[PDB]
Amino acid sequence: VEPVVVIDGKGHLVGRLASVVAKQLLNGQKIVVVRAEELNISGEFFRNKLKYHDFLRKATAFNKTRGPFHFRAPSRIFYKALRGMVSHKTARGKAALERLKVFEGIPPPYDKKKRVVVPQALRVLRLKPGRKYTTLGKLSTSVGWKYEDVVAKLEAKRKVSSAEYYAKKRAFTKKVASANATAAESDVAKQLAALGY
Amino acid sequence: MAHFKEYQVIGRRLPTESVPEPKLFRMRIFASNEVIAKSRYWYFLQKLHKVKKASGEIVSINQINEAHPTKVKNFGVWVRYDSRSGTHNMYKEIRDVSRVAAVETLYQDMAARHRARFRSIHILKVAEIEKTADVKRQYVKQFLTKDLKFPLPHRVQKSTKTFSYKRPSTFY
Amino acid sequence: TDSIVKASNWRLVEVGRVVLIKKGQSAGKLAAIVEIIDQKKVLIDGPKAGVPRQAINLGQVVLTPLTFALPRGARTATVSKKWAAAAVCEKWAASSWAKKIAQRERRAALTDFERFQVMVLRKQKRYTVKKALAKA
Amino acid sequence: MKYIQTEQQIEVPEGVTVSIKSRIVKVVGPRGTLTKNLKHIDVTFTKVNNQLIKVAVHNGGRKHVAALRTVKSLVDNMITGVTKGYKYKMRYVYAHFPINVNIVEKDGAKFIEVRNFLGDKKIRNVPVRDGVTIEFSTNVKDEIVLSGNSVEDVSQNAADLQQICRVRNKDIRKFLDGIYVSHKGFITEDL
RNA sequence: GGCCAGCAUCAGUUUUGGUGGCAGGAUAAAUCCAUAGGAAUGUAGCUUGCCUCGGUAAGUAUUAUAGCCUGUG
RNA sequence: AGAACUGGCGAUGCGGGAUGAACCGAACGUAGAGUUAAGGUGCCGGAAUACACGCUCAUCAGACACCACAAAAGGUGUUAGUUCAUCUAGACAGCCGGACGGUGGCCAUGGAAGUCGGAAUCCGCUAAGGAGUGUGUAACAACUCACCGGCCGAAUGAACUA
RNA sequence: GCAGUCAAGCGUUCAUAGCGACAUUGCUUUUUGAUUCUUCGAUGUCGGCUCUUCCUAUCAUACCGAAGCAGAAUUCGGUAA
RNA sequence: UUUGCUCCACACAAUAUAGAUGGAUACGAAUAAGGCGUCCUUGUGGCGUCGCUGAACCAUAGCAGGCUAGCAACGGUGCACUUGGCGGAAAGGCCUUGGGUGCUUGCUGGCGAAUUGCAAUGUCAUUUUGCGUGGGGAUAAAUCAUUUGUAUACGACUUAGA
Ligand SMILES: [K+]
Ligand SMILES: [Mg+2]
Ligand SMILES: [Mg+2]
Ligand SMILES: [Mg+2]
Ligand SMILES: [Mg+2]
Ligand SMILES: [Mg+2]
Ligand SMILES: [Mg+2]
Ligand SMILES: [Mg+2]
Ligand SMILES: [Mg+2]
Ligand SMILES: [Mg+2]
Ligand SMILES: [Mg+2]
Ligand SMILES: [Mg+2]
Ligand SMILES: [Mg+2]
Repeated sequence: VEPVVVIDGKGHLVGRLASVVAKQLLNGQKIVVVRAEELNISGEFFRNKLKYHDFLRKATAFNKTRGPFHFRAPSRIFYKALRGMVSHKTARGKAALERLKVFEGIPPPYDKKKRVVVPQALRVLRLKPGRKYTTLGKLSTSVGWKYEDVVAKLEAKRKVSSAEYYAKKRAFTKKVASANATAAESDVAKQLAALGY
Repeated sequence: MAHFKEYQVIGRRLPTESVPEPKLFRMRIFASNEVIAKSRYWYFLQKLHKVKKASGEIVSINQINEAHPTKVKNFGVWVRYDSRSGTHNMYKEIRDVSRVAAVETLYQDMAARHRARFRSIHILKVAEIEKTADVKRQYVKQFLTKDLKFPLPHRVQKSTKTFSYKRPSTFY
Repeated sequence: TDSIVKASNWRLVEVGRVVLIKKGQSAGKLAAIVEIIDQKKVLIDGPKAGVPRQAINLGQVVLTPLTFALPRGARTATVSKKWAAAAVCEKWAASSWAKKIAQRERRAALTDFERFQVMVLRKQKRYTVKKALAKA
Repeated sequence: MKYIQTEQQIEVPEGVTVSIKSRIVKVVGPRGTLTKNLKHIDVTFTKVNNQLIKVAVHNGGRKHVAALRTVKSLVDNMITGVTKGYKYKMRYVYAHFPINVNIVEKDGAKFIEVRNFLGDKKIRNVPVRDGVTIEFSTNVKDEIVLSGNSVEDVSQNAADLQQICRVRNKDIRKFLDGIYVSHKGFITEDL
């Protein structure tokens, strides 16, 4: 319904999230994924590290620069899942993948925009409690991503700024809800209530 | 093989000049329809007596409805089933409101825990345990304590829409 | 100097718990847990709303905060009597939950002319509210 | 089986206050304050009468109800560590070479220094965990005592001291040298 | 006259809804009503022992100041 | 590698089994509409991140016949069962007390005392104790267990099945 | 060719430190067979030299567990190419 | 540079569109827990309340939205200016000040619309580029050729030369 849908990837079950995003992309919706480092994979961290090492040992024998590239960043791991689920060798798949942006953290353009979640991909809703899971930032750091610390620092800064913004917004919302509390027994408000508003 | 109904099936071992009015054997068959009910009747009568469908006849078939479909009962169920390596007898207990629901739960449970398909299971007996403290399985007994209450932690509501705007909660 | 432990007040599956059918033939009516069959299955009765006495999967229902006193295994007449005595229907109709359900049904039942009137009245109330917010 | 409900009791003595937010437990007593994060277990705490906490697992499996009793034991250990404390007594064992155990500082970090273990020229340094107090017990020969509120830290410091003195390339049934936990009890006597 | 369409009434094929009257079964089983008999995951009452409000625990007691089960109609 | 009956491929496209002569489904003029087969319905990918009961967590998980492999033997992993036992006249586990006398039982042995062996499996005191479950000595001794008790108080043990 | 399972025995005593009969289950395709599906309008047919890479059923080196590991030496085994 | 280059505004032309058709509407964390409000003794505190989806919220009436007259209130909103601040992860945005100006459907009137003929996206968006009219601004390099040998098969590289 929006021109751009911004998904907060935190705790979003990378494969299920990639399925949702791939279908949206192919249907024609622009998707921006933020906080890719906070994405989750089901299974133990050691399981997923071993899986990525099995991925890492695959490479073109006669020239490793031709073989499958092993992107270490969480955003690029998510992008790998999503690309594997898009028909990326066609022009249609290329257009779909151009309709997508993935980020670690929440960069400036999208830090002041609304973020959504995908309930059918959310870890807390999908995984049975007690099941172990991996965090993409930790997996990526373990397999060679160099910027977990920088992203964490920038995220702490962004969260300070956003908490200040939200304190201001909550104050204003209290003001508005109070001014709406009065004029709730007025004739116009009672007609609105009769009509369902 | 589907949602079950219980049928009484009565068959005859067809009369001749020597034996008029044969001995009218009856069975309670859990089947999803009457064709299967009669098939199972003939299967078990051929396991029991020298008769077959061609040498007998189905005297009657009648669905038996639960006499009290809206009271919770504890059923003891005796079954005989074939595993991959042998045949075994088993006793289980199922809490439900009807024999058909108990038997459906039993077939699901045998499939789930022993990989015993329908063809591999014989329902030896289904009987309501009238007296609690004759319930001998803890997974049923735990539901017979006084003033039984329990929460349903970690509620997961299904979204009608792809995206949500709220970071939902699992409270209940 | 006292020990503080957060309560985490769950709604309990229990005899007398009032539930709201969310899908099925009833799909929006109130019933009462008559008793518990299994961890996922209960026997319920909705005699006032018209819900038949039935074994239902707990996934087909949502527990409400409403509870009344009901003996375990009570038949339909007893459930109706205790329901009327505890006044469950009005205690639920007074809840914000039921009022939100009713509000969404009313909004669905609005006509085009009524939606026009809704916009006009929203604009009038908005004028007054914005003026109050600027004065404050 | 998925037991409907399983619960354990946590007796709280008088001078102890137990503050439990979601699964962060804070136990306070005469000796200090211990804290534990149990967000990995999915249990439910409830205060009964200010002297009893109930910890419960609902619809829990075998492993879940086992870890329920583990949680009960961990909170009990916190309360015991803030009321009575914990002390692990270790003995130095050596056939020929006297093990020289001392307390030293390195950048202000309070290492336990072990020299001359089995004649070695290497110096084994084991850091002292915060909250763990190291005292050498006169009137007992070659005895080091590790005391503290948290059994986890005291026992792990004792185990680190024990493992730093493992014999390599020898029959350890013969070369029994080492620093071994000989006693594990409480600080306050006869409590 | 030609090209592209819209609507209505039909025809052939078909897809998807709303609603009405009947038949059968244990002339559904139930619920419900009446009646009789029971016990418990034992309601009222009573007794015994506790004590922080005032409740509790153990007995007894089969409907009472809750109910339920079974049979029959 | 060679026979029997049938059906196929060859000689045959089409939907499915990713892929493939033979498998599944179905055999084919050119089109339109509807319904299906086998196979599928997270995304690639048309089609329910459908509904329901369970089982499984794998530091090599598993994931649809032909078919692209795995076995014997094992596991207080976990689940469900079978059978036999113990148990408020007090069970299992745990801690503690006893664990004797005839008697160095008979035979041998260089020595052999419950314990390198063969044979006999007794009796009394008994709440209970094997002519001995193990450690130990050259033999002793000395510890230890069967066995019975003290404490606790409601369930518990064994062998099997899959 | 390599590896298991059982455990009568060897190991002064002691089945399983290290071995292990009578049996029995497998794996591998660096043996040799068996077959004749591809190639007879032609895939250059031994070995060595050179050079790269891969496997692990590990000889050494790293860290370890076990021993009929006192030390030394050695043996069995684990993660390991 | 046969009057070049660039920036702003305006007009006219082309040029296409991975696809606007009211608004991408900003805490963070947890989920066996939270949000909000309030209170105090400011906490892992007390009390109240909410969720059970955004089915929301905001916006939304007027020739695709004309021209006018009032009432009420000093609100809302567009615009060009203007004040100060914050924002570097890709900041390129967020907030804020004062005056001006337009609209206001908060309320009450007056006039207009037709014939696009019973529908036909019935053209209202933004992407580049070019040209013309005004106004502001700037006034170089690179390569070849020669040369060097820290380089070199040739290219390339590294040097020098008013
Ligand atoms: K040839
Ligand atoms: Mg690198
Ligand atoms: Mg027609
Ligand atoms: Mg031919
Ligand atoms: Mg064919
Ligand atoms: Mg295949
Ligand atoms: Mg699809
Ligand atoms: Mg097996
Ligand atoms: Mg001896
Ligand atoms: Mg050639
Ligand atoms: Mg060649
Ligand atoms: Mg190896
Ligand atoms: Mg050595």
